[PDB]
Amino acid sequence: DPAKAAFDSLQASATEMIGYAWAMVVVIVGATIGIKLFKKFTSKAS
Amino acid sequence: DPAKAAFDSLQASATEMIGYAWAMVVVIVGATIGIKLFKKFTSKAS
Amino acid sequence: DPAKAAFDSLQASATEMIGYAWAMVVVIVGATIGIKLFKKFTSKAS
Amino acid sequence: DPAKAAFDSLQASATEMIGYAWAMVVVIVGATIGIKLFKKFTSKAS
Amino acid sequence: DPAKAAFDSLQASATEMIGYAWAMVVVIVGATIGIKLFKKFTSKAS
Amino acid sequence: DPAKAAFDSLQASATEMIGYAWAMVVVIVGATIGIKLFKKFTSKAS
Amino acid sequence: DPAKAAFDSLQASATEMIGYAWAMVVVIVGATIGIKLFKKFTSKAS
Amino acid sequence: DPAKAAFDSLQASATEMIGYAWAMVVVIVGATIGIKLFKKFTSKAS
Amino acid sequence: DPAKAAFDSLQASATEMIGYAWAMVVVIVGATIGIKLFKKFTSKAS
Amino acid sequence: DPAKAAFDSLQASATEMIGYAWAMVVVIVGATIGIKLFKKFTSKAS
Amino acid sequence: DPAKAAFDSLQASATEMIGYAWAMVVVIVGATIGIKLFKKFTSKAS
Amino acid sequence: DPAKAAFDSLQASATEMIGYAWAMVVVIVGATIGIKLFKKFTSKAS
Amino acid sequence: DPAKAAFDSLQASATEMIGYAWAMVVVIVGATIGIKLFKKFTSKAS
Amino acid sequence: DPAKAAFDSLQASATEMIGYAWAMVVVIVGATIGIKLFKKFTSKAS
Amino acid sequence: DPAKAAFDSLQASATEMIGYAWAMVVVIVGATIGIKLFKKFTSKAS
Repeated sequence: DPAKAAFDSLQASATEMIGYAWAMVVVIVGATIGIKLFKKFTSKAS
Repeated sequence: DPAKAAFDSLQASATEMIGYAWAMVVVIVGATIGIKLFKKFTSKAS
Repeated sequence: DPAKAAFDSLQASATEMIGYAWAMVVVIVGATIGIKLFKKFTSKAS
Repeated sequence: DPAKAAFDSLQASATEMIGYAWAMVVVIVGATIGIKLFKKFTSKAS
Repeated sequence: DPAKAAFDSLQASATEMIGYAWAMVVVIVGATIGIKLFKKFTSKAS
Repeated sequence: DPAKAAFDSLQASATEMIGYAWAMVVVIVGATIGIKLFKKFTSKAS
Repeated sequence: DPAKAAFDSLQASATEMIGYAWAMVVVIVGATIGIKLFKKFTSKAS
Repeated sequence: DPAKAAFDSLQASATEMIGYAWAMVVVIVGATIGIKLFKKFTSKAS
Repeated sequence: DPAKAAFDSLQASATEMIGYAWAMVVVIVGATIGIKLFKKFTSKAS
Repeated sequence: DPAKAAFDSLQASATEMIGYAWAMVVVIVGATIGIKLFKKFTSKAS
Repeated sequence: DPAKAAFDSLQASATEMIGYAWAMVVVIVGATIGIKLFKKFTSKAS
Repeated sequence: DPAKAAFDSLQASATEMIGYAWAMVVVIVGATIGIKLFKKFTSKAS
Repeated sequence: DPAKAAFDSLQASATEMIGYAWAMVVVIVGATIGIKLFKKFTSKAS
Repeated sequence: DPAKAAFDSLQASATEMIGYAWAMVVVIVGATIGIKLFKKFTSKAS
Repeated sequence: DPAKAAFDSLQASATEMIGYAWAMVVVIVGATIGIKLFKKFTSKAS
């Protein structure tokens, strides 16, 4: 069955991209939250 | 009746593909919603 | 009348095929609408 | 009538999904409002 | 006139399906608007 | 002239069918537009 | 002219729905503004 | 020339329908913009 | 040559119809684009 | 060339609508900014 | 070769229309972006 | 029977072409879906 | 063999037309994509 | 077998075009995401 | 190969537009951030 194999391959490609997307999100969000806390704690400290 | 058998076969093939489609959708949607909640809760928490 | 009998048989065959077609349509459309609602409600819920 | 039965089934499936969506919404919103009040009352108390 | 009768029947079938479609729309839209208001009022209340 | 009469009859039959077609179109289009506006205004109102 | 009548009916249906939409908007907006002022004046008063 | 007359009639019918379409658009758009401004000014005023 | 004359006449008739077709297109397209811009600018303005 | 004339007319219609849109924007924005400054200066003055 | 000449003419007509299309786009987009910036800067300024 | 052999050969040729068609489809669809997901996940990630 | 020569000539004519078709496609598609990107980047930039 | 060779060639051409498409996508998406992050980080930084 | 050349040209056009878009963004963002800092520092200074 040609269809069975095809869908398997598609689903594997998708799984890989999702992997790459998670990596990126973690970097960008890391920095957004980083800057937010730096602004907040500096104010409270002083 | 040749037609009866033919339609049966077609309907079985279709049933199988629908199976494969559901698998894929669950993966892709899983990740979309995953990233959305991660962005949202991280913000509220901080 | 040979013609009368012939048309009757043709009309019966057609009636049967229409039956098989309805079965198939209900399956395919079932899945199309299924996936559409799953995508829509998941988004609104989150 | 094939159509009557078909629409009934579709409408039942939809009713079930709506059920699942309400469950999810209640969890997510529960937490959003939870965190908001915790932040607010802690501040006023101190 | 065979045509007159035929068109009458078609138009009756269509009228019935439109009936079933209205039922479905009312359910789906009911839930979409329901969730939207629940999200909105909960926020304003808190 | 046999032809003159024949064409007259054909043209009358056609005129009648066009009549029946207009009736049907008005029903189907009525519902399509109906549902579209219901979806649109409900959203804006809420 | 079948078209003239058809458009008239469509335009009447639309006019009615707009009526129902205005009713809903007035209720929802009434409450949103109500809560906003209650929050604001209570604070200033105390 | 049969064609000349025919095209003239078609073009007149089209001109009339365009007339009816403009009437409808003005009503629907009138209400959409109406509701949008009511929501916006009420908020700013309060 | 009978053929030469015949083709000339055909080609003239065609040229005339193309003329009538251009007139119609300009009217219909005029209105389609008209309504599209009215919808678009009204939204942006408000 | 039928096309040249057609595009000219379309472009003139568009130019006119843009004119009407600018008029509206100036009114709405005038009021939004008006209310904003009234709220701001009254507070600072008192 | 009749074909060579024909394609040349078609390609020239197309080139001219593309010219007219660019003119229109520049006008419409000019205004869309114009209104967007006016709304944005007025807000920031005040 | 010359006919029996002939139909067998035709049916074999067809079976082979279907094979080649499946190969091509899998490549083209692979890329279409690939690009679609790349566009979608990149947006959500950022 | 008269047939051999004939097919050769036909195949040459076809090859030439395909050449002219490619030229045209490149112009039309050039403009379609051009306008699409102009609309997209102008929006993002502003 | 003429068909076998033909399909092979088609599939090779397609493979090459897909190559060129990927190149273009990477450029366009590169810039879209670039501008988005520049807008976002500049705001948070200031 | 006509396709190879075509894609090259498209990709060059795109590269140029991206250039123009970056220029615009730098101007608009320059001013937005400019005004924001002027408002902020003036307040803190006084």
